[PDB]
Amino acid sequence: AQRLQTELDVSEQVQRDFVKLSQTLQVQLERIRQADSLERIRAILN
Amino acid sequence: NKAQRLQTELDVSEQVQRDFVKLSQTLQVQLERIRQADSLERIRAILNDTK
Amino acid sequence: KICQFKLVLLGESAVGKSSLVLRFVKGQFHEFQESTIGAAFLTQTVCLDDTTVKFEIWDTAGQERYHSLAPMYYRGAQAAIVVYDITNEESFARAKNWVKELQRQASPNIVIALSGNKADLANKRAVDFQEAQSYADDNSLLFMETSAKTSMNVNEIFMAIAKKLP
Amino acid sequence: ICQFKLVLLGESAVGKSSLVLRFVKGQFHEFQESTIGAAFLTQTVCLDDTTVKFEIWDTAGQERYHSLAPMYYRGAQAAIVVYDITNEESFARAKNWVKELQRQASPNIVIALSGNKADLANKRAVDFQEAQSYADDNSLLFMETSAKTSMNVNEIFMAIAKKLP
Ligand SMILES: Nc1nc2c(ncn2[C@@H]2O[C@H](COP(=O)(O)OP(=O)(O)NP(=O)(O)O)[C@@H](O)[C@H]2O)c(=O)[nH]1
Ligand SMILES: Nc1nc2c(ncn2[C@@H]2O[C@H](COP(=O)(O)OP(=O)(O)NP(=O)(O)O)[C@@H](O)[C@H]2O)c(=O)[nH]1
Ligand SMILES: [Mg+2]
Ligand SMILES: [Mg+2]
Repeated sequence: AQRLQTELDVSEQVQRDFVKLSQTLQVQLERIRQADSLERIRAILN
Repeated sequence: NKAQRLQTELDVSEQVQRDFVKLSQTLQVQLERIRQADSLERIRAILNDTK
Repeated sequence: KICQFKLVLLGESAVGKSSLVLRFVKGQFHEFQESTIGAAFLTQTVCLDDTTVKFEIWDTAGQERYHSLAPMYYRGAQAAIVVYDITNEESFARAKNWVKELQRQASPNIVIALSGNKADLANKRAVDFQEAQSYADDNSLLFMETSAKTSMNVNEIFMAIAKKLP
Repeated sequence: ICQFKLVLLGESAVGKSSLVLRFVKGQFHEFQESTIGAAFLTQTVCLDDTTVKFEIWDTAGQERYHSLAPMYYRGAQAAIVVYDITNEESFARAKNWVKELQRQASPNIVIALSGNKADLANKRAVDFQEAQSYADDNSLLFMETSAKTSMNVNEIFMAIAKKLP
């Protein structure tokens, strides 16, 4: 129906929110894995 | 034909959505663990766990 | 004795969930907090006297699109805080629906807390304290007005959850 | 002095996560689990007189994730498209990934073609020359690799870094 389409849109909008969110978390984890000391690390977690 | 392939496209959408929700939850628990880690050697172990 | 558990914050967007958590956990308050995407996770260990209590805290994005996901955060939670803006009657009714949902979906044992946040903004209070108190008493909900801005009753409500937790 | 985002694409099970594991950690796993969503690693290697950082996104290649690939390769300076030299279907699938990038990715993207699992030449279902020809006609950087034996893994990456503007 008309609503099934709008339902899909909302669905895919949230889906993309969490894709983006996961991309950020993974980049942050990666920077942590490259971190040399607890200094840099706590800096990244900020 | 219309509302057919559209119901499925939704379900696959919802399935991907949940994958990425579980993915983010796992990553966040791990960033927080790391935030709580005492030593740098503790952090390597966390980064090496499972997801 | 170690007792850690899972707690979830629920409520309409922009009522102060994250702020509230930032307060409790990192003792901060950002005036221009940006809307949460999806959800945020933080932990916090607080001792009652003899036993250590670890808070596993899920601060959910409140906007309506994320509604259907909420279970993936509160399922298997032993505590919840439903928050609303005392200067917003619509955010108080929305808060009522979160309570009904938890009562239907979540474990019967879950400790639910109701937060009337932004008490510091009583300059334009749109939700009478006594009406919010009453609503709470009937649903057996730990109610408490709070201010993430001034830290009023922030630590208490968390602390009050831990004690009421079985 | 130079960091660039690179993305891997290919049909599920062609070797993409293994390829990146090799290049990044020298590892390889006979039983790598299928990727969920996407994974991210970096690698800083000094060209010859300048350090270049690889920001590498390793996408899940299952069909249900297809609509999402754009969200990884938009803004990418480089892509690797991977197929299994023992899987004719995976090669066909790679052709359309290339097509999709040519139409939708940045116009100056460097696209590499990886004939992966070339260590299993004993079951070659994809003629190396049938694939070398396709790559030349599409201006791709074709190169058969093995994540198991590490063959051409550093090369392909280094060829990409080289050809980048
Ligand atoms: N005066 C005052 N302002 C507050 C209080 N709590 C939050 N705010 C303000 O309200 C706004 C939104 O707060 P925020 O914590 O982001 O809300 P939220 O409930 O997490 N929003 P969402 O659900 O969209 O993520 C911020 O600008 C913040 O400064 C409070 O106790 N007092
Ligand atoms: N013989 C051989 N097997 C390989 C090679 N590279 C990967 N494999 C094998 O192929 C299988 C799948 O590898 P994997 O890296 O997970 O594939 P993928 O393309 O990432 N799959 P997905 O897209 O689902 O995440 C594994 O059993 C792995 O060991 C290679 O060069 N040679
Ligand atoms: Mg928030
Ligand atoms: Mg993979």
